[PDB]
Amino acid sequence: DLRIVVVLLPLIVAGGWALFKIGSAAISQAQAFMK
Amino acid sequence: GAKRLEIAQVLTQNAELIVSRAANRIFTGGSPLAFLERPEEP
Amino acid sequence: GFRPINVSRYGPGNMTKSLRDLSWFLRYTTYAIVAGDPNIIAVNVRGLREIIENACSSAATLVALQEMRRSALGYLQNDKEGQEIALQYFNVLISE
Amino acid sequence: LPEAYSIFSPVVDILPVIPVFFLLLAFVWQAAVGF
Amino acid sequence: MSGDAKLPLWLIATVAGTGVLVVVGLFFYGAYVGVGSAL
Amino acid sequence: QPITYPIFTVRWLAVHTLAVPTVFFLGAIAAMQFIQR
Amino acid sequence: PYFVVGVLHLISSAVLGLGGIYHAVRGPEVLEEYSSFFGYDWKDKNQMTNII
Amino acid sequence: SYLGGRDQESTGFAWWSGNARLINLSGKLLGAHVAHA
Amino acid sequence: NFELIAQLLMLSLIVIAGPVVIVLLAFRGGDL
Amino acid sequence: TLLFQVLLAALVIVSFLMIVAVPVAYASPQNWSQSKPLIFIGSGLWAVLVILVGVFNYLV
Ligand code: CLA
Ligand code: CLA
Ligand code: CLA
Ligand code: CLA
Ligand code: HEM
Ligand SMILES: CC1=C(/C=C/C(C)=C/C=C/C(C)=C/C=C/C=C(C)/C=C/C=C(C)/C=C/C2=C(C)CCCC2(C)C)C(C)(C)CCC1
Ligand SMILES: CC1=C(/C=C/C(C)=C\C=C/C(C)=C/C=C/C=C(C)/C=C/C=C(C)/C=C/C2=C(C)CCCC2(C)C)C(C)(C)CCC1
Ligand SMILES: [Ca+2]
Repeated sequence: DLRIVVVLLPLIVAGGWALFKIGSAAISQAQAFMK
Repeated sequence: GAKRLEIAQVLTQNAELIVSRAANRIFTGGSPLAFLERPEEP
Repeated sequence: GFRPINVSRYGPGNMTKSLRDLSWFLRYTTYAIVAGDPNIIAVNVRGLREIIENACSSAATLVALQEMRRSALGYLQNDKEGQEIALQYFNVLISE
Repeated sequence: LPEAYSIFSPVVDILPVIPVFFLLLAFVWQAAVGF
Repeated sequence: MSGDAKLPLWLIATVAGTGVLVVVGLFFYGAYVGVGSAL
Repeated sequence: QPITYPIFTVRWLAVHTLAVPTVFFLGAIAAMQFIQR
Repeated sequence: PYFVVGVLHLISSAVLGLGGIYHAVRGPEVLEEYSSFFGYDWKDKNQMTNII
Repeated sequence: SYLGGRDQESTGFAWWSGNARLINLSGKLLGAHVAHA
Repeated sequence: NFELIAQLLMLSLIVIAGPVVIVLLAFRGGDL
Repeated sequence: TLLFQVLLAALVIVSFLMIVAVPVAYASPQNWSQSKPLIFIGSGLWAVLVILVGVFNYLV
């Protein structure tokens, strides 16, 4: 089952770019509604 | 004032060209620079 | 919202007042440079735009006078000293 | 298809399709300004 | 480059419109080669 | 003066659903098309 | 002869392409107002028969 | 007085019906057909 | 296929050769 | 006939230069006087080079 590994490697660099580039504003939006 | 005359002594002979630079961006269908009525000499 | 106007829609008797003003905008600029004071530019321009608001375009005058200024200071690239004088004086003509 | 011109057989193959591109260009211009 | 934060909408309507128009153009090319071609 | 809008909402999840499985399937279609019998 | 008849249409589109960009952009907007020839009004019917 | 140009509101025509700014303009109608021919 | 690649390249150059006449007018200030 | 590469290869890159530079010159009031001539040296190069591929068609 090595072939499932290479197909989710663009799936994890999809969210891996979502960490570094916006997510400073996301935790401030997770700071919203006092919870 | 010797410098201030030299600014006018560059602009007076270049004023006939500088309207053809100016009017060619706001006018399209005609050579507006030759559509002028310049004051004649004699 | 500016478009350049065509001469055929404008009129030859309507534009012969127009094109002599373009020489007249710099003829008084050359008058004010040797006069040493920009008062004559800054007094014959106040409310000229609201005179010619019906006939001429107000947006076409700003873009014409700006590139009249920019092409005139391109002629003063050699002296390096009077170019900042006329940049002060043409900016009176734009801002008034 | 002439022997001398030849090599072009890439470039003159596409030359009908450019009048379709003349219509869509107009849409781009309209998108630009005035709409 | 920020007067507004990016180049405007008609520039991105083109290349993401051409990016649509190449993929549906890729589909009609694939009716003629490949497994469904009968060639 | 200014207005701040929130980034994530219900519609951020409404538009990503049927777009994350769209361009992942667009890619699948292209891949399927290149390959042959 | 089949090749030269299309290049004589391919080169004849470029000089027919210069007119449709000069007369649409740089040229005059008031076609009529000129040397009393073209333009028209669509209602001076003696002029509109001369185009046909 | 006029000489508005090619907008929505000087001629009453929109971005579609995208010639009828050139019904009365004689010169640019010639540039329509010569670019078309 | 080199010929096919060249043909595709020719098609490429020429498609966005269209709108680069539009953006160069829309950023130098030419009246569109 | 090896000249028939480089003549018409120069034509296809100078006529690609005319699909783009002609609406720029036509497009602006600002550069029209400066650019007006540049079409007569522009198209005048393109005219005699289409004439020169004409005589070199028959010669090879
Ligand atoms: C006998 C020849 C003939 C005639 C009478 C016409 C007539 C027309 N053409 Mg056309 N054309 C022709 C040959 C012809 N064409 C050829 C050989 C080519 C090269 C392939 C073109 C390329 C061409 C382009 C690129 C464009 C036209 C457009 C137009 C329309 C002009 C004005 C307009 O905006 O209408 C308004 C028209 C409508 C609101 C809808 C009309 C829908 C018609 C009935 C469908 C067919 C259009 C046209 C006849 C064929 C174009 C095919 C394709 C390139 C799009 C009009 C319908 C313009 C147009 O409007 O495109 C649709 C346009 O952009 N033509
Ligand atoms: C439907 C076509 C058509 C029509 C009706 C017009 C009409 C006009 N053009 Mg024009 N033009 C056209 C196509 C057309 N143009 C094309 C395709 C181009 C690009 C080459 C131009 C480039 C052009 C320029 C650059 C100018 C005009 C100008 C003018 C105006 C004055 C005419 C004049 O005094 O010329 C004088 C006429 C002659 C000296 C006679 C020459 C006749 C030709 C060259 C001989 C060949 C005729 C030919 C054999 C007939 C059969 C054609 C066949 C090959 C299909 C007039 C309104 C002028 C203008 O707008 O005013 C400022 C102007 O300066 N035109
Ligand atoms: C010789 C042909 C001819 C000419 C010169 C004109 C001229 C004109 N028409 Mg017109 N028209 C014609 C034939 C013609 N008509 C025919 C035959 C139809 C029926 C289909 C129409 C339907 C039509 C509509 C629907 C209306 C006009 C209007 C107008 C005026 C404005 C044009 C405009 O803004 O374009 C508008 C152009 C568009 C919106 C672009 C639409 C492009 C269509 C959708 C393309 C069609 C598909 C095409 C083949 C592409 C296929 C690509 C392929 C890959 C799928 C103008 C006077 C308007 C009017 O009354 O003003 C006075 C009006 O509202 N036209
Ligand atoms: C056969 C297709 C055809 C043709 C010839 C025209 C022609 C014209 N339209 Mg038009 N139109 C069309 C289809 C067409 N249209 C369609 C399908 C629509 C619906 C989307 C419209 C919608 C439309 C509107 C709403 C308006 C026009 C206007 C105009 C006129 C002036 C354009 C202008 O001022 O902008 C100038 C544009 C530019 C400077 C942008 C640069 C684009 C360049 C010039 C294109 C050509 C580049 C070319 C590839 C280079 C050729 C190579 C060379 C060697 C020959 C012009 C005659 C306008 C008008 O009435 O004029 C006042 C107007 O208001 N049209
Ligand atoms: C898993 C992959 C994806 C990631 C990581 C992602 C990331 C994001 C982010 C971070 C935003 C918020 C924008 C911002 O505030 O900066 C957003 C919104 C958006 N995304 Fe994506 N996206 C993905 C998939 C897609 C796809 C496939 C599309 C369709 C082409 C798409 C279209 C949009 C749209 C239209 C918005 C705006 C919606 C809204 O905010 O209301 N996204 N995406
Ligand atoms: C490439 C080549 C060749 C060729 C060469 C040549 C020789 C070319 C030429 C071409 C040409 C030589 C073209 C031309 C064209 C022209 C035209 C097409 C014209 C038109 C005209 C018009 C359109 C007009 C109009 C008008 C006016 C403007 C005025 C009056 C009115 C009228 C309307 C008439 C050959 C085959 C050898 C071979 C291969 C190579
Ligand atoms: C002869 C010849 C030539 C020339 C050519 C030409 C003629 C060019 C031009 C071209 C052109 C002129 C092109 C155009 C294009 C266009 C485009 C590319 C557009 C568009 C696209 C799209 C995709 C669209 C989209 C859309 C829609 C659909 C609608 C709405 C809006 C939007 C944007 C969204 C050369 C020398 C080079 C080569 C050789 C041959
Ligand atoms: Ca070819």
